Amino acid sequence: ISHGRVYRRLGLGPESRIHLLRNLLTGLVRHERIEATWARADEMRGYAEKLIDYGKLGDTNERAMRMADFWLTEKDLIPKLFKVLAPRFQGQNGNYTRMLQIPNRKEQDRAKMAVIEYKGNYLPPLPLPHRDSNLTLLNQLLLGLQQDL
Amino acid sequence: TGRGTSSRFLTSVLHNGLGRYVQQLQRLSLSLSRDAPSSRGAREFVEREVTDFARRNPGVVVYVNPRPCAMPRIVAEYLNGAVREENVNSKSVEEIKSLVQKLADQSGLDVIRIRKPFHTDNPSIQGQWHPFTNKRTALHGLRPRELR
Amino acid sequence: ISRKWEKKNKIVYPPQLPGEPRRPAEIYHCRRQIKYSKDKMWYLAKMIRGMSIDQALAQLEFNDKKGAQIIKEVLLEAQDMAVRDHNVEFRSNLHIAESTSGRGQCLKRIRYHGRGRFGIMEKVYCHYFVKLVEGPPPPPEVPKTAVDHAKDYIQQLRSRTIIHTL
Amino acid sequence: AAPKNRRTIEVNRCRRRNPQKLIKIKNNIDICPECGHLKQKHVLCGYCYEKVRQETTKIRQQIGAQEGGPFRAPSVETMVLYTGEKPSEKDQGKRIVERNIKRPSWFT
Amino acid sequence: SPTELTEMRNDLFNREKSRQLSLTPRTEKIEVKHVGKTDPGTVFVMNKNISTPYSCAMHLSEWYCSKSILALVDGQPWDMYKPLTKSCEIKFLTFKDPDPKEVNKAYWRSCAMMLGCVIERAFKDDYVVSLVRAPEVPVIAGAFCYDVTLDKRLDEWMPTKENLRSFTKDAHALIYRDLPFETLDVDARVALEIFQHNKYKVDFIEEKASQNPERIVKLHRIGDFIDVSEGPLIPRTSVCFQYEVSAVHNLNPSQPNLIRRFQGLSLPTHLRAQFTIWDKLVERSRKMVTED
Amino acid sequence: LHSKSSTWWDEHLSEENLSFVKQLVSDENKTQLTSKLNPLKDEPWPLHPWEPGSFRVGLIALKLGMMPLWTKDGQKHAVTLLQVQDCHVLKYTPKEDHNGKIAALTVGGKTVSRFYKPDSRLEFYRDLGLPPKQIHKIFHVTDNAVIKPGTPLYAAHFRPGQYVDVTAKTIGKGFQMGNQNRTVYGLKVWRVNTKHNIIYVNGSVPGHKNCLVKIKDSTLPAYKDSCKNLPFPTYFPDGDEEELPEDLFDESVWQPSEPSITFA
Amino acid sequence: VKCTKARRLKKRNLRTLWINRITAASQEHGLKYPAFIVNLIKCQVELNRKVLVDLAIYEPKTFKSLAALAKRRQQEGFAAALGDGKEPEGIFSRV
RNA sequence: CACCAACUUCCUAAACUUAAAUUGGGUUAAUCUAUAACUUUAUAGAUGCAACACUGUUAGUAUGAGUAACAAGAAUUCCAAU
Ligand SMILES: [Zn+2]
Repeated sequence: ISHGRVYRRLGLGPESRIHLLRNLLTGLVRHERIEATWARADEMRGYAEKLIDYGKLGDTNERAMRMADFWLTEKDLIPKLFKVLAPRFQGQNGNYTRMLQIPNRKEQDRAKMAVIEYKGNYLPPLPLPHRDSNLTLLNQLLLGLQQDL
Repeated sequence: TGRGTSSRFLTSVLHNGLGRYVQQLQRLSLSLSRDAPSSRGAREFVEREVTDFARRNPGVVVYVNPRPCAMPRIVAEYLNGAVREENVNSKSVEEIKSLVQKLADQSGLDVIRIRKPFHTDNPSIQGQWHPFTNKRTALHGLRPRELR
Repeated sequence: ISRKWEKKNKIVYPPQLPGEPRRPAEIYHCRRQIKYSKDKMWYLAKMIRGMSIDQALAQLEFNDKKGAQIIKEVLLEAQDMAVRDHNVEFRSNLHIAESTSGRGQCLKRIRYHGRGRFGIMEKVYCHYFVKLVEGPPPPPEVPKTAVDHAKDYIQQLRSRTIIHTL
Repeated sequence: AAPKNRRTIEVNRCRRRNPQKLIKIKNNIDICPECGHLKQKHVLCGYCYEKVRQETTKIRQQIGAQEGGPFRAPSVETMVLYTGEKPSEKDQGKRIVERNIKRPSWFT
Repeated sequence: SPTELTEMRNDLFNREKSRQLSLTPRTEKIEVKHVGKTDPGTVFVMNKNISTPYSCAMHLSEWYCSKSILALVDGQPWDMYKPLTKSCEIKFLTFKDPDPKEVNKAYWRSCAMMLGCVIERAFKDDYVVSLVRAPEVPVIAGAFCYDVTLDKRLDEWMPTKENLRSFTKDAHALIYRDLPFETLDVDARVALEIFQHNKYKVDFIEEKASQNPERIVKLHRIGDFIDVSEGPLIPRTSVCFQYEVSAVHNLNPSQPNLIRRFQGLSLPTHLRAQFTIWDKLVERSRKMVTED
Repeated sequence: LHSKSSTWWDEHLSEENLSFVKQLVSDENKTQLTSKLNPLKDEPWPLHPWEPGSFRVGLIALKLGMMPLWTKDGQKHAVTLLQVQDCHVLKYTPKEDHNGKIAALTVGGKTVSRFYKPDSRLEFYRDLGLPPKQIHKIFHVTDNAVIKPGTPLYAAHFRPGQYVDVTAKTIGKGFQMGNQNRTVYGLKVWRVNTKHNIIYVNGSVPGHKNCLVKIKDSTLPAYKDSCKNLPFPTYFPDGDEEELPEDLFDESVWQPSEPSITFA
Repeated sequence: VKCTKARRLKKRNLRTLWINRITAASQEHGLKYPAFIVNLIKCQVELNRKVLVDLAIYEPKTFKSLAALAKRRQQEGFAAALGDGKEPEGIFSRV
């Protein structure tokens, strides 16, 4: 019975979910790339995107400062969000976080693994999929159709 | 047991009796011991009745090999390839004589249940019944309900 | 204990005569002592029967069961000896002819309970048998069409012999 | 309640050999062009990811030594530089991580 | 009768094969090093003039055999089934290569050759059909074209929609039959004799012999059918998954004989197409294709 | 491996071609719909007069939602919104070949994507010249009221003041249920929007929002013959004998912008 | 034991099969089974039921002639009953 | 105006007349010894000499059943790290 549900049940309670999400968000900000279970990663992706908006809002915002302090346990990160993450994403209007599927852990539980990272980071690029080139026979056939049209 | 046992139909080796009767038994082998209570009846049989059987049936090869043997044995081979062995351990002269006579009369044909005691290559002479038999015809071969 | 599967690998055929086709290679491999249930392992064996060497290996790589990893290891060892000792030219030219698992000697222990009860503890072991035939897996069977079924039914009717009649 | 009679192997065999209970084959297997190893269509390569993950630890290890303490996350952007690469003017005012290895071909 | 031509044509193909086989005595080991991007540096000792690239794919894995359509021997395109000749560097070409233009042409040529086979056997033995040539058109054109000349008796006969469907059925049967593409390089003199009856084929053979210093010409045989090829062809007919005879266009200046250019489209099993996409491609493939 | 592989429409489509494919699908759908806009100009089947006992075809609509409605008497009545989308006749079944009692007509609406549909469904729709529809339903229609396949159907077929019957699948409640077809009878029609083809139906309709429903004339004994004063085969915008108002209202319905109702 | 029991019933079953086939054959010629047997007995014919089936299967022409004899005796039998015994025995009824 | 149906009865070959404690008589599996035999036999003399059944005793292996059942706070630069 999970019809119309918009929230995952994680941790030992709603407070634990926030704390677990809080810990995940703090770790992601520090490292900018974290590997976690797909279900948890999907839940926290929305939170990370909204956090960047709070950084964009401005340092002087009292709500952002309170929000940043609560979500980020490590206080050294608070300057980073306003001075590193927020400046980086000023051009971007969204999609700050990139989440991709990772092979399942071979730890006898076979948990679904995914990696969530902040776009524009200095970390090495992830092995992203590359779409087929237009030089392919099917694409070339479509190219001929395009020229005729 | 019949469900668990094989069966055959009536048959002849090569239509043996059509032209002339041929004896299926072709070779007899006998093993005997000089000193053995089991062979006592066989011992006397060789003395008295072996010669008579050979004269009566000179077409069967008989091998008699007295040798140190625990149990005397008789082996009979038939033309069709059937080979049968009979133990002569402690059997009397009369029993031996009857057994050999039975072996000569018997054929190599397998001894199992016969489904039919009758074999014929031309069961029908006037023709086998078929549905059209005894059905009256109509003028012009008109099929039923044909207005024509 | 019996180890006849290994002896099957020690069979030496007579020299092939000039008028004889090249004999296909047959390789028997087994692991006698595995800490795994034969019944659970059989499920893996049944599916892989008749598949190619590459296809079976590919499926095993993405399998979640522990037994599947063991099967792939067993398959790799069999393949290595096949080329090394059975003069196999092409590694890819192999298929799974047979795959089955057998029971192995176990260990017996008593299972304690917190409320004074006890149980029978067993450490299960099993054997795994596979025979590999050089060449691609045989083509799959084609189900009979309606026309084929009807022809056989007519043929069966003709083959009928009259029962208990002169 | 206990079983009224022993279950026959034939009955048991049919239950376990029913198609529903048998292991199904998978058709989503794919090849990794980068490493040439197998992968699923919805799953990423692992042989190359092994390089990426280990390289991240090596980069992170260099970062950890440079910081030298906890709660030392900089308030300024960070960049990674490999041997043979010299900082540019745009790199000014950014944390610089120096890697003894040369720039990896995959890393740009 | 056309069957008579195939019988003698097949024999000369068989005799040529035997002569080439006899030409090479014993098995000579040639060191071929793998220059392909994947698994580079592997060296196989293979039999000269016998071993084919497909054998090497078998050595490595089944994936190589399925995904390898062509081979680059010392930087030269070689057929997957063409026996190797000497120690060289070998690389495998697949349908998904970054630049499949070379691969596309081989598929383009093979499809044209297959279409030619259908035309000759599509008609009854009573009718006389002579193939002129296979025009080379870019993949961008949207259809592969084969030119054929009919007899005067067929001047007024045009295929209907059902007739076009029948041709695809014959082509589909060939794909289902999965006949490997035989490859022979033969001198012009022998090739001219094999195709002496078809004057149009005679000139095409001469052109190929003229280009190269020798008279050797590339001959490909699909079962009984034989034809010349501009370049490497597909190893087998089973590669194609979708096949269609889009349309036939009759050349206007066709007084001595009625020259028809047939339009068709084909897709390999590796590259399947959606039903809607295929329908549009077939519609776009029914237009006359000129050579530019 | 020479084995079957899983494929999707986007597997082999490049980004540049993928954008072109999306535009092409929209163009193809638009062209097909425009070609079928004029049924009367497409060799329409003979038109027959109405007689007692005739049954008209029904429509398929999407459940937009509900809103409150006020009448000139001051009473407030909640009403449900139904949208008819791309309603077209697909297949006509002869009376003998379907049921001796009456003939049947197949109508489909709510065009759907062609990417994830079987080839057989696409092949049938290609012959009909229309894009595939989400749901196929069968309507019992008398011979006199039969309409040629490919005829566009509009919400104007029904008129304000007419009672109608709606049947739809009930919402599934999971293991405990639901997901079964049910019908509600005796629902009056208050207003119809021609521009958006929206019909306002009294009462509630089974099923979730955005769910397709089947609309057909009321079968109650009282409303035995209501089609005599309505478009007998259907409403044809192609004829355009008199352009209908964008919004159709029932007499009792209090239209917006009217003076405040005083119970004098 | 089942095989031993089957020995007795097997013979009875075979006799039933022979009678059934005769009845089907006799009815085709229009003669009931009891009439055919009685007429044959009156004709001093001692064929067994098994042979009677055999003649019909492989000698239909002979069986028809046999049917005529039974029918002819039946006709004479009917005549004798109608005659009440005053009339002399029929030509085919002479014993 | 009958047929069918029981080994009742007849017929070919044979047979010579209907339950179970108990009672009379004739054989026999296996092992050892005496004396022989010599691919496993004979005549005597002996005996821990024959098990589809005691909720029997011991061992093995099933069935229930792959069922009941059981298990580690997070991230990372790493398990005597933060
Ligand atoms: Zn890789």
